[PDB]
Amino acid sequence: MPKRTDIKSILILGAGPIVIGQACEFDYSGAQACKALREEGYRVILVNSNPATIMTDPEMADATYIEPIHWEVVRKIIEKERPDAVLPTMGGQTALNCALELERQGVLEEFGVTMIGATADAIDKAEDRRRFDVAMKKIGLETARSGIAHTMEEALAVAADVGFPCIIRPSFTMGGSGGGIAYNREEFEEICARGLDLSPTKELLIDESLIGWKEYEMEVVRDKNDNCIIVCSIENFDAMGIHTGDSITVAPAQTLTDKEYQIMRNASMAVLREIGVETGGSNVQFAVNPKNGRLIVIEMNPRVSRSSALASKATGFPIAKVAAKLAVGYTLDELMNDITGGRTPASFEPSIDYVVTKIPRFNFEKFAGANDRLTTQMKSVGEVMAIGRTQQESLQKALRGLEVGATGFDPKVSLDDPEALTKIRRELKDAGADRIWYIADAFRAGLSVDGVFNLTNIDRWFLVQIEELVRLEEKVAEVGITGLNADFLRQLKRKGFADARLAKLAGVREAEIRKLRDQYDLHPVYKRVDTCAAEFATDTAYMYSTYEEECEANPSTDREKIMVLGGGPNRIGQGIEFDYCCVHASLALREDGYETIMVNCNPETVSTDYDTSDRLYFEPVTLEDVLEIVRIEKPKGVIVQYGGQTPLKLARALEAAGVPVIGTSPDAIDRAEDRERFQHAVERLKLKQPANATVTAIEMAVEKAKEIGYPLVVRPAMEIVYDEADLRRYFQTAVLLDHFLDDAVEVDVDAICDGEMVLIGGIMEHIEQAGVHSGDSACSLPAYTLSQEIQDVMRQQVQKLAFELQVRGLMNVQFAVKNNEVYLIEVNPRAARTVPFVSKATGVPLAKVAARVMAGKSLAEQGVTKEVIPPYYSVKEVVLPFNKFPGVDPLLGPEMRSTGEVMGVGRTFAEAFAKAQLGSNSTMKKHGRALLSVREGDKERVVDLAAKLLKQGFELDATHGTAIVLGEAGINPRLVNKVHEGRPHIQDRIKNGEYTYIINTTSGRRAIEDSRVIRRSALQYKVHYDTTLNGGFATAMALNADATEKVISVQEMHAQIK
Amino acid sequence: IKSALLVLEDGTQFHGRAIGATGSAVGEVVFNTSMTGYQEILTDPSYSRQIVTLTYPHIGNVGTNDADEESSQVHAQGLVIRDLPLIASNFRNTEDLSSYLKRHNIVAIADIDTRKLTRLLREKGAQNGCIIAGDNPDAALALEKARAFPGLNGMDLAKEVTTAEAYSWTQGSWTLTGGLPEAKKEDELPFHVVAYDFGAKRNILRMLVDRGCRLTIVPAQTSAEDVLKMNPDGIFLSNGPGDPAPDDYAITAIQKFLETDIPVFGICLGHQLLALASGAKTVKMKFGHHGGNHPVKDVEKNVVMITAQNHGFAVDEATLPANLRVTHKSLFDGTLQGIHRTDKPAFSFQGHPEASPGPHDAAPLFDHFIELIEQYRKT
Ligand SMILES: Nc1ncnc2c1ncn2[C@@H]1O[C@H](COP(=O)(O)OP(=O)(O)O)[C@@H](O)[C@H]1O
Ligand SMILES: Nc1ncnc2c1ncn2[C@@H]1O[C@H](COP(=O)(O)OP(=O)(O)O)[C@@H](O)[C@H]1O
Ligand SMILES: O=c1ccn([C@@H]2O[C@H](COP(=O)(O)O)[C@@H](O)[C@H]2O)c(=O)[nH]1
Ligand SMILES: CC[N+](CC)(CC)CC
Ligand SMILES: NCCC[C@H](N)C(=O)O
Ligand SMILES: [Cl-]
Ligand SMILES: [Cl-]
Ligand SMILES: [Cl-]
Ligand SMILES: [Cl-]
Ligand SMILES: [Cl-]
Ligand SMILES: [K+]
Ligand SMILES: [K+]
Ligand SMILES: [K+]
Ligand SMILES: [K+]
Ligand SMILES: [K+]
Ligand SMILES: [Mn+2]
Ligand SMILES: [Mn+2]
Ligand SMILES: [Mn+2]
Repeated sequence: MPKRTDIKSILILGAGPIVIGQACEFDYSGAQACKALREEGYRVILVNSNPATIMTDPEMADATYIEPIHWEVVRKIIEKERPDAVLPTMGGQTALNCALELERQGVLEEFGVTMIGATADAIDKAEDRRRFDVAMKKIGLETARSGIAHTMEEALAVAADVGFPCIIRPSFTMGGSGGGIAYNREEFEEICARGLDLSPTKELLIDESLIGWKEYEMEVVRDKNDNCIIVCSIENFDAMGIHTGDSITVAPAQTLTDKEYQIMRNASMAVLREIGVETGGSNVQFAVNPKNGRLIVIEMNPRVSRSSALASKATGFPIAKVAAKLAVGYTLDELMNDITGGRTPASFEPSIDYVVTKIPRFNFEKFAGANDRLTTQMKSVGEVMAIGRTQQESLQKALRGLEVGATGFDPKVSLDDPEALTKIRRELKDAGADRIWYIADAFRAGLSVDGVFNLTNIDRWFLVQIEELVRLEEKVAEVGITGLNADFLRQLKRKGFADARLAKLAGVREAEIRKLRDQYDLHPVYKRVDTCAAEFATDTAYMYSTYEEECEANPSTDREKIMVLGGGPNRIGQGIEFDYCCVHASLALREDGYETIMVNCNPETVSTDYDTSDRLYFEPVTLEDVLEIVRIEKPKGVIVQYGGQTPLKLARALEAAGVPVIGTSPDAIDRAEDRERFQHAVERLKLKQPANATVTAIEMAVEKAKEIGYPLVVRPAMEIVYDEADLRRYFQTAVLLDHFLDDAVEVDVDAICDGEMVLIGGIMEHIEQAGVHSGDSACSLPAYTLSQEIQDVMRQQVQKLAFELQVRGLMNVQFAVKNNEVYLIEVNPRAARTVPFVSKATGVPLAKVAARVMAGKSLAEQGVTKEVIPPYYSVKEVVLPFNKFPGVDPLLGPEMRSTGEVMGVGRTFAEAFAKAQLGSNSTMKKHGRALLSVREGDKERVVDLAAKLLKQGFELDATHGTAIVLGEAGINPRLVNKVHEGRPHIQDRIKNGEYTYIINTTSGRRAIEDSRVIRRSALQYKVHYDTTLNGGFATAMALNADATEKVISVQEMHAQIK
Repeated sequence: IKSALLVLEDGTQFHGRAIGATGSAVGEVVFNTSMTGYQEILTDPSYSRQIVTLTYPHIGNVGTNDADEESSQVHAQGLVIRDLPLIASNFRNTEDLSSYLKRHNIVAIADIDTRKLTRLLREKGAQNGCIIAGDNPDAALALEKARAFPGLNGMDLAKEVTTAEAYSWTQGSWTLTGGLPEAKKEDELPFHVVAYDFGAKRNILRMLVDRGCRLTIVPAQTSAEDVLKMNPDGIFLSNGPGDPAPDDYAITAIQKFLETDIPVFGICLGHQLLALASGAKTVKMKFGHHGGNHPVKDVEKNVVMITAQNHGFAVDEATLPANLRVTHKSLFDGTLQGIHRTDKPAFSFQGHPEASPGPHDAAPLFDHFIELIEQYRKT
């Protein structure tokens, strides 16, 4: 049937802030969904607390809500928008969770909201692990031997039955959240206690081990006519026991005979039919015993996911757009296939003539106390994808596109290290983020494919391939650059070797290999993605490079082209925010008439959606790869300022090679990035900067340190040293030296320079003081405590800096305010991660404006010349991944660790902040008992905070010194023992639920290591805690507001702007 | 360095590596999109005289095995692939693809831009080609052989593949657990189907057995008369290479079965036969349908099935006699896929309901057949 008529308005549940296991893929999907439904003339209403999403762009939907994704808030939204239907399968687990709670709370009933795409029962059928196990048995599909548990005692009994190691999987969770592999009872109780508490339904499934079996996934789509298709099959490179999301995976499957594939295909379908998914897609997971083909069903996810996004990129079949259309009565046969020019229908199974590879991206270096072995709970922060004509080609391209500095299989251990085999061994047997390199090392060190197999359980089909590449590398190394004849090189390029890796082996510069290629006329050709293995033509330009004969790029001679370079995989600090900018550059320029060409390889993003640009090169963002594109595209300009560090870092070399970089110059960029260069300009401008020094030696430092004055910011991993004694200490464990600006307000300012005038995009005042990374700070726009006079001072320094640095497009400047004095922290001459937030807040699409600027259209010409100061407050707050790494001290500091952010909109700062806090998933309560344990320098201001809490009705506890100060001011908290002091102590109290709120501030490395237990416990037991007094106050203010009281749309917000 | 070369009528040359027999092969070149199932494909008689190109780069990942053979031998003239994996990795593997090609004496080339090739064929249609694998392949020779090629167009291929003597089949379908089962005992199958071997895929037989048939395989040229004499519960027209001439013997015989009330069912070639024999017209297709992801709509129930295709000729829908009703159409190109005799208990399907390889979506076509069969015996 055609579109549903009994439906007019639809509410789409967004995924919320980015976290490990629930990332950008939902922005990609939510956007596709918005696009699809608006295309079909529906009235779209959506909710997403994450402001850095293309999905919340005002022009994307009818009624956009950037509000905390809480059932009571959504309730207000429903109540206010009266949606006919609700689509809950495009927002990750957050969306499924909310839909069912809404359901549970009777809200859907109350406003007569019909659930589409998937039903409430279908969702539960899939999400409730016991129910899922029961459905499988009903359809004769086999599942691992397992047991349900609702308590630790129950749990222990199942373990008794399945033995160790056993797998623990919570109901109503994904990304492995709350689960793990228990090798022992001690491990067992820990994960169990963790999952029971995390499970929305407080339930676990405990299974016998299948660690080592092959792992597979299938992406399915089903329509109301019962039509059913397999969109893509995926074979995991890493075996069962390492979560799909933390695994290297490829498409399509590689080691299954047709017979086995059909059986898996059939089951897949059977699974959707049984769960009840009738109008949409789903991911079905399996385990296969390589020894006998024995098939086991693991799970099914009744929604779009990270694999669906990868599958959509992999094949060119837009799963979510299609599914959104299915949720409204269309059938597959009625829809056309996008990339095949609409010539063929959406009812068919794709066929691909290439190999797709996905490699997850980790950030273990940012979490030192964390367990870094790969398991069933995801730990990756992002992923990269690559396409090649062969698996080798595909694999190596992904490696060089991973952004971890590899150029392919770079060595991890020395050939001559006597202990090398033991290290390798361990890395193979117990996988970490570096396993892939270690496999190559293994082969260099003499272990056999069977030895590797035995330790890794990685199918030999893959292993042999890596081995052959190592063997090739050895020859390169033997013959050197002289043996790099054309036949040979060509061979090498065909296997995906990078010019950079070859250079290393031959001991020459990368540019030498590149030059070599030019001589030989050895360049790649471009193939197009088309979903049908070339069986039909395509009018879409979605391409990847490969070393073959025929090229399908067919660039235009026609228009002026503009190239936008993506950021590659997302990582902490290099998130979706830069992607958003990228997307906007392309949307604005395109609209303006340019031919837009995107270069990116992040499968999760809107940037790699073929609809976002005129041309898409799904390639590693590297010098080699970009040059090749420029080579044949001959663009008018290239933008390197919107994708984060990745492209920024190629700026000079691109220019050096003749690329037409537009906007702020590579040199300009360096002036600001280079400390020295930067320090001179400040000087030249007569601006204030913190005293600093560049020390070489320890003793040098101590002296110079005396010069600068403690505390000190030691930027080589950053540290805050407080005293001489502190200095050495660091040194041991251990160079810029800067005076740390204590008790200062940190500010961010985003702006645009066109050479003619400067546009202040936004002045953001951080809640957390300077010393807590801006990326991990909550912030307000407009400033909530900074004087207009002081703000005026910053605006001026920004203008002076802009002109002086020669900015052209976006810029970001960070200041510190101490004693009514402005200090410069840094200048980032490109798009910053606050950009999207500023855009949403103020209604000005800074990224679009600045791209226009970069392309030639001045600020005056566009009509964007005056700074917007909205009539409401906007507060951004972050989300931290500490919960994924329990051994890490969940404390803020000068290094960035958050993964995502949310935005709160309010009539007052207090309201904004309360919305942001809630949306951040805070467990804060308006009542109870608060714990106060503060550092010396906070002891003074804590009194006021203690009073405010008292005024709210909280009871108080305090540690010794804090109690003393409180006592003197007239406040007598109940005293609590420090762990070492006796019983009961904090830990006991926290573990017993005595507190609903904790304020614990600490200064000084040792005192930090000492107080570790408070923060760790606080997190483990879900109690809201603040680690800064500033944050404490903000929280206090919020107690006076009610986040659920009022909601407003983005369109509405924008409308109040004068 | 073991060279191999492929040359198209058009003169387009593909240089790569030999991975099969030494020598040459000439044939119509076609492309198959099947990501899995290369063994079953290679062993399909329908491929007789054809040079097979697979779109999926890595061919041979799982080796080979006897169970995965659709016929008694390799029917493909040659094999064109992009990459031959270093190893075969699958519990079912009994011999690596290269060795198998050798054993069967197949000329095969790897390492060529199959995508280029594919696009050429799609765009400019099917072409004859020649592969040459050896020490110093001669391109002009190759070119020469290509050009010289008579081609399929006006060739009786089925006669070439059909069985010399008639025989009995009573073996059913493979199972992961049991594998290929022991042939059943005549007295174990209810029905008795007579199957015309126009170069029949073994899975077709197996899946008929599965439904309770006991078969009797017969040569292509067998007379309706001789047939009738057996007292068949059902008459089955197998798949096979090329297309029948309105001229030939089977037509004639088919016509005679259609005068009777016996149930008739054809697959692929079988389908074309039924259509000709009914007064329909067949056409050669630009490049045809070869792959396993083909959407086919049952117009009668408005439902879609993903199927296994392998055909170069098709039944012209516009020239269909009024006694032939359209039952299915391709969702890719709208070409005719299924037909049923308004007046008789006869029907056919262009695709391969037996898959092998391929999706199982169309298996039910068999069922209608049994129905028919059962109702015929009722009378
Ligand atoms: N019985 C098992 N033995 C070993 N590994 C398993 C087993 N069951 C699942 N796994 C592993 O745990 C991962 C997470 O399980 P899954 O059911 O997919 O949970 P989630 O819904 O959180 O993704 C799987 O991708 C797989 O690697
Ligand atoms: N001299 C300083 N005084 C106080 N805080 C500072 C100082 N230098 C840096 N910081 C803190 O360190 C964080 C990171 O410093 P920054 O130089 O901006 O590094 P990055 O390149 O990571 O942005 C800042 O956001 C701020 O909280
Ligand atoms: O076992 C503990 C508990 C707390 N603290 C730290 O001491 C301060 C509070 O203790 P007091 O000053 O109230 O005595 C905080 O900075 C807290 O981090 C410790 O060093 N050790
Ligand atoms: C994975 C996202 N959450 C579960 C739905 C945990 C932070 C949202 C609260
Ligand atoms: N804006 C950062 C999050 C604050 C966290 N509650 C902490 O105080 O550590
Ligand atoms: Cl909720
Ligand atoms: Cl979750
Ligand atoms: Cl087993
Ligand atoms: Cl060589
Ligand atoms: Cl940890
Ligand atoms: K079971
Ligand atoms: K895995
Ligand atoms: K699930
Ligand atoms: K800060
Ligand atoms: K070649
Ligand atoms: Mn899941
Ligand atoms: Mn999973
Ligand atoms: Mn900074």
